[PDB]
Amino acid sequence: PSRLRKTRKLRGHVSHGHGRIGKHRKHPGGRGNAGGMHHHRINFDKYHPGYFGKVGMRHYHLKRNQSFCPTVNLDKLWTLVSEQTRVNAAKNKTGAAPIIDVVRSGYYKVLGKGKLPKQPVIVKAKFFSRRAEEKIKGVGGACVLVA
Amino acid sequence: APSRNGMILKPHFHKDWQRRVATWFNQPARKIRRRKARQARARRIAPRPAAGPIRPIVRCPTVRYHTKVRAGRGFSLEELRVAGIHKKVARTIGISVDPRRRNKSTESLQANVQRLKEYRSKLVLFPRKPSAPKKGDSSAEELKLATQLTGPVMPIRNVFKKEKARVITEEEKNFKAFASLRMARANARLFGIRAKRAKEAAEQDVEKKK
RNA sequence: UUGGAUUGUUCACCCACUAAUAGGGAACGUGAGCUGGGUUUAGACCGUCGUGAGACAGGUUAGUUUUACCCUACUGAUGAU
RNA sequence: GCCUCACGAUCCUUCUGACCUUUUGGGUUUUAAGCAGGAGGUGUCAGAAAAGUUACCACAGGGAUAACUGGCUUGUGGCGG
RNA sequence: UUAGUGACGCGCAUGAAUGGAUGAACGAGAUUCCCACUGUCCCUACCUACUAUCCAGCGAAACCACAGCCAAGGGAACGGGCUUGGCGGAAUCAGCGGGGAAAGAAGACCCUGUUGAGCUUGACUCUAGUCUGGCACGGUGAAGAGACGUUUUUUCACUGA
RNA sequence: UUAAUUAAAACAAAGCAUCGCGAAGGCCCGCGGCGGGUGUUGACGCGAUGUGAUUUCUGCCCAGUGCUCUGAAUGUCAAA
RNA sequence: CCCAUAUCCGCAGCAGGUCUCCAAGGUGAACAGCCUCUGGCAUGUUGGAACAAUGUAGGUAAGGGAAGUCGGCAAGCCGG
RNA sequence: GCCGUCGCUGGCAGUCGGCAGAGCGAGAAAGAGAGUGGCGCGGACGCUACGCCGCGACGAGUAGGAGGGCCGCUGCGGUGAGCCUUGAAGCCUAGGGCGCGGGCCCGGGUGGAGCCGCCGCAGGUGCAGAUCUUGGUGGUAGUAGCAAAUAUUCAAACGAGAACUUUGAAGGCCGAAGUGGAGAAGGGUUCCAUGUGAACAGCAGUUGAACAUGGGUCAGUCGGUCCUGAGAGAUGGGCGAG
RNA sequence: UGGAAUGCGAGUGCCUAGUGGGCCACUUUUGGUAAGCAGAACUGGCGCUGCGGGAUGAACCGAACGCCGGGUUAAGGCGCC
RNA sequence: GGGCCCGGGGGGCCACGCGUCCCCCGCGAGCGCACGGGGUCGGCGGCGAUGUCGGCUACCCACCCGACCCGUCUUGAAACACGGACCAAGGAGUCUAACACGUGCGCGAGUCGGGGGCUACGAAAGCCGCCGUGGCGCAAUGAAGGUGAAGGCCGGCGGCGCGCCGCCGGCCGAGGUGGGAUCCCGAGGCCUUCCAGUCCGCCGAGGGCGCACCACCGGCCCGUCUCGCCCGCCGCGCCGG
RNA sequence: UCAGUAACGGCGAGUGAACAGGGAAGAGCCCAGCGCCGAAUCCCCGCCCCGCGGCGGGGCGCGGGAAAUGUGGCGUACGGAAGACCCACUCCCCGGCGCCGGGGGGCCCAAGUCCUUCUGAUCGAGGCCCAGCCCGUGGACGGUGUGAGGCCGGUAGCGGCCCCCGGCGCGCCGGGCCCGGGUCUUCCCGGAGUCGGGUUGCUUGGGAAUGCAGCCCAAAGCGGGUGGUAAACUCCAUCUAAGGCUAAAUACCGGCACGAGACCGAUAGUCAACAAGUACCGUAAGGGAAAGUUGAAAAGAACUUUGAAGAGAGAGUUCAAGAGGGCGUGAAACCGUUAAGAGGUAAACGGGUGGGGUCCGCGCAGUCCGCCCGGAGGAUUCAACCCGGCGGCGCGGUCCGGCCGUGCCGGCGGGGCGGAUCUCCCGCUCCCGUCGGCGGGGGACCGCCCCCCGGCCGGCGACCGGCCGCCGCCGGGCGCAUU
Ligand SMILES: [Mg+2]
Ligand SMILES: [Mg+2]
Ligand SMILES: [Mg+2]
Ligand SMILES: [Mg+2]
Ligand SMILES: [Mg+2]
Ligand SMILES: [Mg+2]
Ligand SMILES: [Mg+2]
Ligand SMILES: [Mg+2]
Ligand SMILES: [Mg+2]
Ligand SMILES: [Mg+2]
Ligand SMILES: [Mg+2]
Ligand SMILES: [Mg+2]
Ligand SMILES: [Mg+2]
Ligand SMILES: [Mg+2]
Ligand SMILES: [Mg+2]
Ligand SMILES: [Mg+2]
Ligand SMILES: [Mg+2]
Ligand SMILES: [Mg+2]
Ligand SMILES: [Mg+2]
Ligand SMILES: [Mg+2]
Ligand SMILES: [Mg+2]
Ligand SMILES: [Mg+2]
Ligand SMILES: [Mg+2]
Ligand SMILES: [Mg+2]
Ligand SMILES: [Mg+2]
Ligand SMILES: [Mg+2]
Ligand SMILES: [Mg+2]
Ligand SMILES: [Mg+2]
Ligand SMILES: [Mg+2]
Ligand SMILES: [Mg+2]
Ligand SMILES: [Mg+2]
Ligand SMILES: [Mg+2]
Ligand SMILES: [Mg+2]
Ligand SMILES: [Mg+2]
Ligand SMILES: [Mg+2]
Ligand SMILES: [Mg+2]
Ligand SMILES: [Mg+2]
Ligand SMILES: [Mg+2]
Ligand SMILES: [Mg+2]
Ligand SMILES: [Mg+2]
Ligand SMILES: [Mg+2]
Ligand SMILES: [Mg+2]
Ligand SMILES: [Mg+2]
Ligand SMILES: [Mg+2]
Ligand SMILES: [Mg+2]
Ligand SMILES: [Mg+2]
Ligand SMILES: [Mg+2]
Ligand SMILES: [Mg+2]
Ligand SMILES: [Mg+2]
Ligand SMILES: [Mg+2]
Ligand SMILES: [Mg+2]
Ligand SMILES: [Mg+2]
Ligand SMILES: [Mg+2]
Ligand SMILES: [Mg+2]
Ligand SMILES: [Mg+2]
Ligand SMILES: [Mg+2]
Ligand SMILES: [Mg+2]
Ligand SMILES: [Mg+2]
Ligand SMILES: [Mg+2]
Ligand SMILES: [Mg+2]
Ligand SMILES: [Mg+2]
Ligand SMILES: [Mg+2]
Ligand SMILES: [Mg+2]
Ligand SMILES: [Mg+2]
Ligand SMILES: [Mg+2]
Ligand SMILES: [Mg+2]
Ligand SMILES: [Mg+2]
Ligand SMILES: [Mg+2]
Ligand SMILES: [Mg+2]
Ligand SMILES: [Mg+2]
Ligand SMILES: [Mg+2]
Ligand SMILES: [Mg+2]
Ligand SMILES: [Mg+2]
Ligand SMILES: [Mg+2]
Ligand SMILES: [Mg+2]
Ligand SMILES: [Mg+2]
Ligand SMILES: [Mg+2]
Ligand SMILES: [Mg+2]
Ligand SMILES: [Mg+2]
Ligand SMILES: [Mg+2]
Ligand SMILES: [Mg+2]
Ligand SMILES: [Mg+2]
Ligand SMILES: [Mg+2]
Ligand SMILES: [Mg+2]
Ligand SMILES: [Mg+2]
Ligand SMILES: [Mg+2]
Ligand SMILES: [Mg+2]
Ligand SMILES: [Mg+2]
Ligand SMILES: [Mg+2]
Ligand SMILES: [Mg+2]
Ligand SMILES: [Mg+2]
Ligand SMILES: [Mg+2]
Ligand SMILES: [Mg+2]
Ligand SMILES: [Mg+2]
Ligand SMILES: [Mg+2]
Ligand SMILES: [Mg+2]
Ligand SMILES: [Mg+2]
Ligand SMILES: [Mg+2]
Ligand SMILES: [Mg+2]
Ligand SMILES: [Mg+2]
Ligand SMILES: [Mg+2]
Ligand SMILES: [Mg+2]
Ligand SMILES: [Mg+2]
Ligand SMILES: [Mg+2]
Ligand SMILES: [Mg+2]
Ligand SMILES: [Mg+2]
Ligand SMILES: [Mg+2]
Repeated sequence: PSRLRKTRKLRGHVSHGHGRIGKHRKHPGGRGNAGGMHHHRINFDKYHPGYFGKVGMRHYHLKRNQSFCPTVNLDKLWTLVSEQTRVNAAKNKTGAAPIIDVVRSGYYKVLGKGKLPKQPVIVKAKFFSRRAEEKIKGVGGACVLVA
Repeated sequence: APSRNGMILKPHFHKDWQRRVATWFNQPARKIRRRKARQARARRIAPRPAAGPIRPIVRCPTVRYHTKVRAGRGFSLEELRVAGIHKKVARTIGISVDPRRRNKSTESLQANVQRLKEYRSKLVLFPRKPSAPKKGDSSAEELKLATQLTGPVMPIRNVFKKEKARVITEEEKNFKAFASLRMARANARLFGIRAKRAKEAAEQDVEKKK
């Protein structure tokens, strides 16, 4: 609201907070990003390294659906199934492992950050990282590849 | 002028954007107008379903969405042919037809054929002349109970096949998913070049032979 | 502490008279005091310069000079204590 | 090179390098684009691509800045020990 | 006699249709001198008309921070105001042009502006027009020279575009 | 002749001298065409310049910059 | 009907501008200037009283005669 | 002495009452500890804790920043069993006051119909300037001025009123290239009669081209009308996105 | 025996306006005849700042400022103003 | 002079019980005055209804001291710098978008229905949950193809020859160093007739767990470089690790 | 939403889509061609019946023309046609006629002008028995001499009545159609100076060229186009260009008719609240204002008198002209007059006093309060006890009854929600009547919650009743006076 802003406090103060010497003039320095390679060079180099120039290949007609690959780490793996799924498997004696289907939860690749609980599991997924596969195998699990 | 740290911004306000501002103050009015036309349309076509013709099941394209099924545009002529519904008769009884759509696989085809057979089983058909029933018209006892259906006809849902826990076999334990994945990429990558090298070697060896 | 010829001239020089023909300031006194000869708009000529448009502390000719009734000062004129 | 100088961004082009990556539905091959390192140059040398004239002139300003007076100074000029 | 005229000419920098030299007549063109004439002047005076003037009626405007006596001082280096002195007496009339660095117009001069415009060219980038070659409209027939019955080209004709 | 600061020595002028053109042409207009002006014209004409009555004369220079003329003899030279 | 020092255009009853026809006597070369008749007007958007300066517009000046001034500007001389 | 700011990131929930017992500021850690053996019916204020209280130091300010306004303006949600024809807003006031101030309260007058406090919300929200915009008013000032083109005077009339109107008489001027008599263009009723004397006619007016009320333009022969002029301009055609 | 004196609570992070014409003096100091000239170092000023004194004065001397009473002073003064 | 002004043979002491052992030789009462944690009088007098009393400020006037006209640019303005004759009313940092940081609220590894739909004020509000599509966040890195976030100990075997590498089974397990608010223990200690010994509290040398945060050292992930020896197989590879 | 992204760009400044996904809406079709049907087709004129303000339906003409240089029917890429065999068929439309159930217009529908009272007039204030004037499905708003649910218009109402238009239904007459599905057999099948290519210019995010256009070249038929880096070879995928129609969801500062607003309030808001695109300016294109308010009601000031009149003095209307026709209020600047004060350093100004005014204290013998002493009086007379009511508290050391634990335990408890925890019934479907899969359902189990019952502890200070006790207060008695 306008009643809480500086203008109400700047009534009677001539310059309105812009100074008597420099004044508030229209566009000193240029408009927008003018001067980036010129009188504004220090700001751009100091705060925006890399801004000027070109790097890497072009790709025409990029379709971001083709590279769709949501990832999940192993430390969040057991959140995809219910809590009773884990405890029932942990306490059961037959040794049956539950199937966790990451694609059903909306993930494609499984990544290795984290530590799994000491509990066998069967993991279905399109992709696995190397370390994810070993951590899943270290607890007695198995990796299953889906398409 | 830039001032200390910040983001570099490029607002697209270098045209006469104020000459083409679209406000939305008529939004409540549109919602009432569209609602008032859904109701007036539902009354007009009653007891036919207000949602409209039944739509088939289709799988969304691309790898981001091919795990989902949704309502298509219309049943394919192959799906209607397998279900024994004439394509010109299909629309007259609330079935949507899409002559463009193809059937590449049988499962999707049979999924929509069962859909059409289930819908045909729920169809209550009023005789063209009320006093003179005909061969396929529903019996009077089930015409009394006919009531307009709200919401999409036989809504389409994504149902997941629950797999129960099973003992892991030594063969699954020994499978190497990452090594398999990396070698599969490499074989696809080098398949063409490997055959070209193989073909030259055959020619290279043959020339010495003969 | 002057009258004059030449010069827009300041300056200069000469003629002549004279006691003498001293030197200066006052916003280089003084343009709502004048004049406008010179300089310093627009026209035009010559020379030198410039391919040119044009330029020249180089010549030449023609080229609008506004207002006071206010305050003060000053000059006079009524008057006031 | 005894030391303190002897030199040049982005974009673009050109060369060198890899059993390199990509060249878009797949494969081969030309081509093209990438990645790393040199060079082609900006001497106004942190790097626009650039001739005049205006007295026919214009606008925004400037006493930050020249053309009078005034002010400080007095080399020069003048005058005096 | 820094003027004029006539001569002189190593002419800063004269000169031949960027025309040179001349010359009658002509000129509201520039300049010098002479006669005549005169208030241009010595050196001013008087007279006439209309004003100004005073009155009755009627009646603006420019301009204005507040204002309105000076000397010096210091001060944004020339004060109406300030400091120190000189001093100061209502309300007004006719004149006057010293001052108000008076009014008039955001200085035309000069500079600056990454503000212009008219004009020029050996500036930069273009462009109408124009010259030139190719392709199409675009054909018929004889010869010559080529190339492997076809095909390119030169000349000469034809007519139907 | 610069209406409203310049009436002039400036402009014009007759005279003089160059230059282009014989019509599918010269010079010019026009976005456009079987368009238009000169032209109801035809070289004693039309178009483009310079000088500026008469008198007398108008010298030398084609290196420069222009303009112009010759070209398969012939370097460079686009598309096709 | 006005047709222009008041009917038009210049902001106005503005000394500006705005196309025509008729055209007496005298003097005189004369449609010059000066006076008059026919016709017209009331002094130009006011009057009264004074007769200072300074003006604007007219004049006249002894003796000299451009000594004035940038310059004979202005006035004057001449005049049929 | 008083005001505010800052600091002590100071103190106060202990108003623990007759179900009582009043203290914890004092140089120097930690209990006004608990136990086991050897008559009256009484006692101020406080504490919106966003409150209240104490102690010490400090206080210049352009540009600029920040805080607090129980400063002010308009409208919206709530609230004030708000105010008001027994008088709202507005305005005026040598009336009484409050606040450092921005401002506000009350008294008196005028006025004639609406208005305000508080908690929140919102903003086209606060003027001395901008050669600011629009409107109004000053001094100048009863001043400049009402001076181009020779000129008026006498008598009478109407009338409230006469330098200016009308009539008569004088003296003058334009002096047939006119201040005369008629037209074109332009005007558009200004023409004519009667009336008025508000406004206008830069004095006045008994007057006017002003105002008001009514009238006035008559054609075979005078023009237009017709012709063609320089020129303009359709069709056919051409061009052209149109 | 926190290992010299003295004084004082410190560290750290975000966001940030105005400014980017200065000028003056002691001392040092460049150019210049010099300049109230131009150009540097150090510190302090004026700019932004009143107040007592230097009659007057941006910068000198004293001293820095909430609204007051009493006392005393600084630099400067005490013929009269 | 110094030694509670050492020891022996008229004037002031913030000496003044005693049993002693012996160096040496824990509460008296009252009363009162005050140079005592900032002023009181338990002291008085005159005047007052028609001309007098009080009234800061305000209206007018006088006097003494002070005192240049504001706004503005400016090193410097009272300036002979510009705007301003006077009065009223109007009159200039806004709204949209994006971003950053700070603050407040909600929920929280999630969060957000904004588009859509359902059911006078109300164009509001309520709801959706198989409307969460989707945005942002939860993963980075590389131009890209792509890859994509701790280890150790015990036992056994194979190879090299007690140490190293590879493959097998069991146990522990998200690093450490310095600082670090707070918390924890507690050597000893917090009195009343005197001793013993308790319950609750309370203080505290020293010693511990150490938040956030900082510095430092390790580790892990992706690009790239150097060195180098192995391991896998439906593809024995210019394969993959 | 993708997305300020892929991309474009002196790769600077800047620019910048699409696909997928979720929604709004949803609708599909027709020719040429290739063929078959005796042109089976169409227009117009004349006569008869019907209708006739949307010019049409039927019948009859050796009536006219169009059209084989191609009309109509079938049929169009989803394939289509003809034939054969099986199977199935009577409603679908056109032009007339009659009968039965949203829109526009008109008229109407509750309750105070009750009693006092203020006012110029009021709609104001006060009141209207228990109970609470009356109506209320109407307390929106406007009007009326303030300020009004009830005075009037209205407002409310699945209220009423009366006209007209429409929509939806049901019958009769005269016409048209003589209509389909499947399996086999045989046949047929497509748009050219267009595509495509070169080049030029423009355009796009489209980059060895996204779209468009000019000129040149100029097609094919298992072809052609697209497949986001030029090109050759090769597989694939996907469409079928150069003919055509099509509602809806979308847009809307003009127009007609309406509703609303945290908007402005006569220098604002449109330029325009009013005889405003007016007056006025310009030759013209154009430019373009100012300007709202008496009063409740004109009751708008008769009449007398001075003056030529304008103007005045009286008089009168009105609540008020101290509202007098550009009249509500009526500011400042500026001006007149009256009163007071003052006046030779322009005026004004800060500080300090002093003098004089105007008014204020609605001043002028000077405060109020508690307790106590004394003198005069007077009483709805004090304490203490008794009856009743209410309240507070109670560790009632541990009284009864309640609700109740965002408490803990025991249950053959009677249930809802959820679960990526397990598992007898059925629908479709492959295979032989068998037997396996998808989908729809019990049931069990786990977690949480609600309700029932028993045992401990436990609150009632956001959550209480009865008795008992103590205390306080109130009403009534008695106390009758050293209180
Ligand atoms: Mg400030
Ligand atoms: Mg600021
Ligand atoms: Mg400013
Ligand atoms: Mg600046
Ligand atoms: Mg600056
Ligand atoms: Mg800005
Ligand atoms: Mg900045
Ligand atoms: Mg001078
Ligand atoms: Mg002068
Ligand atoms: Mg002059
Ligand atoms: Mg001159
Ligand atoms: Mg000149
Ligand atoms: Mg030359
Ligand atoms: Mg060497
Ligand atoms: Mg660049
Ligand atoms: Mg391909
Ligand atoms: Mg010139
Ligand atoms: Mg010049
Ligand atoms: Mg000078
Ligand atoms: Mg000397
Ligand atoms: Mg001479
Ligand atoms: Mg000579
Ligand atoms: Mg020659
Ligand atoms: Mg020459
Ligand atoms: Mg007079
Ligand atoms: Mg002055
Ligand atoms: Mg003074
Ligand atoms: Mg003067
Ligand atoms: Mg001047
Ligand atoms: Mg200027
Ligand atoms: Mg100028
Ligand atoms: Mg610059
Ligand atoms: Mg230019
Ligand atoms: Mg131009
Ligand atoms: Mg060139
Ligand atoms: Mg002229
Ligand atoms: Mg002239
Ligand atoms: Mg020539
Ligand atoms: Mg030559
Ligand atoms: Mg006269
Ligand atoms: Mg007269
Ligand atoms: Mg006249
Ligand atoms: Mg006159
Ligand atoms: Mg004489
Ligand atoms: Mg004589
Ligand atoms: Mg002379
Ligand atoms: Mg002389
Ligand atoms: Mg003369
Ligand atoms: Mg301060
Ligand atoms: Mg007053
Ligand atoms: Mg009223
Ligand atoms: Mg507003
Ligand atoms: Mg204002
Ligand atoms: Mg103002
Ligand atoms: Mg006068
Ligand atoms: Mg005439
Ligand atoms: Mg006449
Ligand atoms: Mg008059
Ligand atoms: Mg007349
Ligand atoms: Mg034409
Ligand atoms: Mg200096
Ligand atoms: Mg400054
Ligand atoms: Mg400072
Ligand atoms: Mg100071
Ligand atoms: Mg001095
Ligand atoms: Mg003192
Ligand atoms: Mg002194
Ligand atoms: Mg003084
Ligand atoms: Mg300024
Ligand atoms: Mg300056
Ligand atoms: Mg100033
Ligand atoms: Mg000065
Ligand atoms: Mg200026
Ligand atoms: Mg001014
Ligand atoms: Mg935040
Ligand atoms: Mg609404
Ligand atoms: Mg994004
Ligand atoms: Mg664009
Ligand atoms: Mg899409
Ligand atoms: Mg939908
Ligand atoms: Mg056909
Ligand atoms: Mg199709
Ligand atoms: Mg009613
Ligand atoms: Mg009532
Ligand atoms: Mg009402
Ligand atoms: Mg009403
Ligand atoms: Mg009522
Ligand atoms: Mg009613
Ligand atoms: Mg109704
Ligand atoms: Mg087609
Ligand atoms: Mg273009
Ligand atoms: Mg473009
Ligand atoms: Mg490709
Ligand atoms: Mg269409
Ligand atoms: Mg108005
Ligand atoms: Mg308006
Ligand atoms: Mg107004
Ligand atoms: Mg207003
Ligand atoms: Mg107006
Ligand atoms: Mg008004
Ligand atoms: Mg009144
Ligand atoms: Mg009134
Ligand atoms: Mg009224
Ligand atoms: Mg009014
Ligand atoms: Mg009034
Ligand atoms: Mg007065
Ligand atoms: Mg007086």
